[PDB]
Amino acid sequence: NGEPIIVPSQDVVLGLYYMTRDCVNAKGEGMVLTGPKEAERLYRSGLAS
Amino acid sequence: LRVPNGVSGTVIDVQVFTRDGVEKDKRA
Amino acid sequence: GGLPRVADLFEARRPKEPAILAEISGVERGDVISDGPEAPHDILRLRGVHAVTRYIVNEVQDVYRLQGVKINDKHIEVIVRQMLRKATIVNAGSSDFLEGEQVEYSRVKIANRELEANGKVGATYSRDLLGITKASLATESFISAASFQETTRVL
Amino acid sequence: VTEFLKPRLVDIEQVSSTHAKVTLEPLERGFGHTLGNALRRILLSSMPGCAVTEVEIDGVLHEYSTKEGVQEDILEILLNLKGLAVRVQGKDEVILTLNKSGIGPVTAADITHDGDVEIVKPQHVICHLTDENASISMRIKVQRGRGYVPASTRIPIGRLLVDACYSPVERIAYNVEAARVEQRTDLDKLVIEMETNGTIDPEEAIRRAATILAEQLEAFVDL
Amino acid sequence: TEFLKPRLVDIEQVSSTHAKVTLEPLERGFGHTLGNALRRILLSSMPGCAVTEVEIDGVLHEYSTKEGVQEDILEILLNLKGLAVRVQGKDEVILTLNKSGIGPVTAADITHDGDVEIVKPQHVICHLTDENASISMRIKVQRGRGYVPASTRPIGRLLVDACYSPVERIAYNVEAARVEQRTDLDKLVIEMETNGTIDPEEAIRRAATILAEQLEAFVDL
Amino acid sequence: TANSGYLTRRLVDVAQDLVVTEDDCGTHEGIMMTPVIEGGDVKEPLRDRVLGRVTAEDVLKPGTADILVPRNTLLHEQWCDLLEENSVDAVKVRSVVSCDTDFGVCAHCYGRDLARGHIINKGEAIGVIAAQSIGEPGTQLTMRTFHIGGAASRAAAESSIQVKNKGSIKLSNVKSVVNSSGKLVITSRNTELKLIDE
Amino acid sequence: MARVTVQDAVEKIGNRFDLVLVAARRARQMQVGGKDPLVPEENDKTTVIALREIEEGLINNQILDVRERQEQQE
Amino acid sequence: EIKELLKLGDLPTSGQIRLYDGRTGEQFERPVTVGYMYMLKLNHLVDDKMHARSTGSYSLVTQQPLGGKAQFGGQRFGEMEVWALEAYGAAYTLQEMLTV
Amino acid sequence: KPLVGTGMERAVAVDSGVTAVAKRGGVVQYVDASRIVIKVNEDEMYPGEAGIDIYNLTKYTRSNQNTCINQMPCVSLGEPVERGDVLADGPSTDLGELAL
Ligand SMILES: [Zn+2]
Repeated sequence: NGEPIIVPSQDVVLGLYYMTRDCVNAKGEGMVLTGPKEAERLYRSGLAS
Repeated sequence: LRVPNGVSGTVIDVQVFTRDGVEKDKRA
Repeated sequence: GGLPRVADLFEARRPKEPAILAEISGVERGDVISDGPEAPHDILRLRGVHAVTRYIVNEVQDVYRLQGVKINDKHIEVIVRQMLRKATIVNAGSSDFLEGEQVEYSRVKIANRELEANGKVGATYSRDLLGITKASLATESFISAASFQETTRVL
Repeated sequence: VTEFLKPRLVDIEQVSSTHAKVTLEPLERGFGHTLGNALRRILLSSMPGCAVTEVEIDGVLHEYSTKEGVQEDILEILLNLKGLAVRVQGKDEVILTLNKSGIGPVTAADITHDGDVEIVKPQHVICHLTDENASISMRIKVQRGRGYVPASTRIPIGRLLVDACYSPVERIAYNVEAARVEQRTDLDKLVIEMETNGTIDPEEAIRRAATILAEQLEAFVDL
Repeated sequence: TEFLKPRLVDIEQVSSTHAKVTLEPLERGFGHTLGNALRRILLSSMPGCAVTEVEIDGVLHEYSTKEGVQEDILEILLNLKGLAVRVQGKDEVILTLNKSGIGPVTAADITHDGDVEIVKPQHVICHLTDENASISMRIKVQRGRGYVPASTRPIGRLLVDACYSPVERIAYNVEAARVEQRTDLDKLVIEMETNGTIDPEEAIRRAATILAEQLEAFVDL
Repeated sequence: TANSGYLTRRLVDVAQDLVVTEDDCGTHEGIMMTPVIEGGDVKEPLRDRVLGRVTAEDVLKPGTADILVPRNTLLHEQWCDLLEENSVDAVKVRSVVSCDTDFGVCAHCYGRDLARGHIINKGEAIGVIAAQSIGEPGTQLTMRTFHIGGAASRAAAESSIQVKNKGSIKLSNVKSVVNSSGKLVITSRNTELKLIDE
Repeated sequence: MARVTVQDAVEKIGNRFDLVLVAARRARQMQVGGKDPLVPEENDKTTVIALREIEEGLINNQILDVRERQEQQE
Repeated sequence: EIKELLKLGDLPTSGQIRLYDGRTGEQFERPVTVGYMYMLKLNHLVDDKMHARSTGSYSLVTQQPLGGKAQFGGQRFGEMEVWALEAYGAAYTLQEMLTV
Repeated sequence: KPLVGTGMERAVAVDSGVTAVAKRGGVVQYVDASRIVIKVNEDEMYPGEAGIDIYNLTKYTRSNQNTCINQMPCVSLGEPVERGDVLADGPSTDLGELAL
């Protein structure tokens, strides 16, 4: 069939939706950012959730 | 030549059996 | 619980309680007289290869859909085309085939094309439907049939 | 014994003016993670530099307010100012004035020049003036500092605070692979991919971080 | 824009193997940076001494037994693996043990030597159960770092796995402090748990030297 | 697992021979693909029913004397989106069984090979692929039986029928009688109910 | 690039099963014959040099047949 | 009873504690379930299952390599693998695995 | 030993026959890595018997699956011994319990 075979599973999805899922009133909510690089810097530095 | 492939260890026991009548030789 | 239904479908086993279909219109062709399971042979010989292909594909997909597995229809269509390869000739015509014989359909097609090319009369024939075991055991080549099963008979 | 392997900076590849990759091989097993993490933390959170921290526009008072004659939003103006890179030589705090009238884009070349201020990228866009008659006059505060200081943590009626990204580093990352000297497989290879905002080259930033860590460690080493 | 360089302010020894070392003052964000690197260096790169070869007069291999000793030869080697020793100025040294009569054959039975030092004389190697029975062993002690299996490295010489690392547990912590009326500063407290072979300050200085020597290469040229 | 393997082997040994041999036989007839639904939920929409199948005849849009797509063309994703936008009901596509080639099948009738993403080339063994595709799920799902823990996979039979969406009622091939209550009592074995929108 | 995927290599030919061009003639005449590779080797083993050649566009069935005809004459 | 026994030993009742990353020294975001569990080493060791052959001795009636690690024999390329190679259309690999 | 068990380990270990159980009570007169000698109590000895029990242990003999079978004494000199007490531990045993 047309569906692909190499599909991430198990741990990969576990990490992925945890990255993409949102929460209410986390640390750093309601902030404006320049781009994804600032988001990565803020996450790795611990200034934002 | 006789110890096989990669397995390697220490010789812990050696037994010998010879046919009856023939005298044992050397180590036996 | 469902795989034996697929095996029976691909083996073209008799329903043992067949439904009655009107052979000749006059009631129309292919109509139902008494309700019941419809044998694939009757569906074929009353409605052409397309109807039996639709029936087999729909039944197999119905069996496979409950489990949730997705299989494209063209594979089942290839298998169905593979089952029906033999034909029974009703009128000999100018060809060398005699009376009602089970012969390969392609040889009949080239024979008819050649006779039409030479300004003669062609042959008239009807399909057959065979199970995968019978179809595989009855082919042009004997090495494949011997290597399949029943080596003694084929050899 | 008390001796270890020395990688000696195997290679550096420059993707662009401010993007680079650095590869070192080989390393003692497990030293790659220590070096990479220490360098990453130091580069990301402790390097000092100068950046914009606050702004003042006479026309506006509120961050969510509106001002006519400009296509870009106020938040967009704040973000564009936040992205601006500045070099200062001999002053801690600098006041800059930006005034512009006409129709078209507004870039860093329009900012009034000061003695100690240097702009790496005049091509940086600040806003767009779609109204010909309307004019914009604004004041910018530049300070020298260390690391990232969010505006929410810190908090002049018309002063709008700016998230100051003082550290020149834009993005830092590292990865560890397996290297092999003869008859040794457990060793390590360290690759560091870095990208700055144009104030200094990434190699100089790596050197500064290593120097800072060395000075921090200068007190305990016997030699 | 001034960096404060930390110093080792005091050393505490709760026991003969558990110690606490405090570094102060530290800038914000540097306590973890120093602590994690120090832990990863200390847990893997500290030097030490261990046992590599044990020779007993009356045995041929590990899978054998001697009359009078309760334990197997394998358990004797496994007990000798845990011996803690100190050597001053030699790379490899040879120790001799001789005992006769019923009793626990312990580390204190090793012949006293000028430079080799024993940390735990109460550590037990084996037991003797017969009056006429007697035991005599020779031990070889080397110096190194890391874990070196015997497989990686005369009939009657028994090779034993070597665990040179003298450090067993490291736990660091960062705490708030008030040093010079600056609330940004903090202090680093490191807890070390070893076998009693390496002194804490020497280990800390060795780790710092190792990290500085590794950092020397990051001056791009 | 033995029954599944036997079925797979029989399929492989019956359908080992046919391979692509020609590009275009030139025939016209084909089977009519229509969407399939099971009681209110479309299991297979029309998009994947003819995804990668070449059109046979009269695929014109529901506008008289105007053709949406020409004849003997392969349906891509954009073509399928075009069909969905105009909401075509059913389409006649040529299939493998109704092919005139000898000792094999031609490339166009088979359609797009699903592994590569374009039309099938010449010389690809279709039969072995089809046999393996039909044979794998049976044995795999047989082996994966103990994962669920042996719990019965029994769904309660539905006593009644409630329509999910509003629309006109439709009865197909029905023979019925009216009892005292006046409700239509079904007296045919194969009565079917189809829900049709306005 | 070329070592990972051969999609660009087969785009020039248009038939995946027509790898006989790459292997039976080009790689063989490189390996056994004295024929010199066109593109720089980059320390690559043979059969990846040829795939790179077809990917860029120097090698195809017509070109190899024409060259064979050229060495047919004396 | 398990919770009471944990509380007696001065350990968290929930059975999960905060863990720290070994490489970065950073706290894991959520508490992690850690404890003591009893593990066994089954008698299927990779030291014995590993095998490889290039060229050895062959059978008598059918000149094919023998089967088994003891005899230093090759692996079996059965019917299903041949079907897979045919499905790929690999005609030269099959011809070398059947003759050469 | 398994930290969490079912209490059925002792029965399996005792009834397996790998261990060396005490036939008669007494006091361990002599213990060694390959022998045990027990001085039987007064009321259990026969009128003409010497009154000693001698147990010989099995040291490093292969099993059917090429594993190792070994026995280690678990008593010291002068310990009292009752009937059925475990004198020595066989393979996968720890003080008369099954330890896998
Ligand atoms: Zn066709």
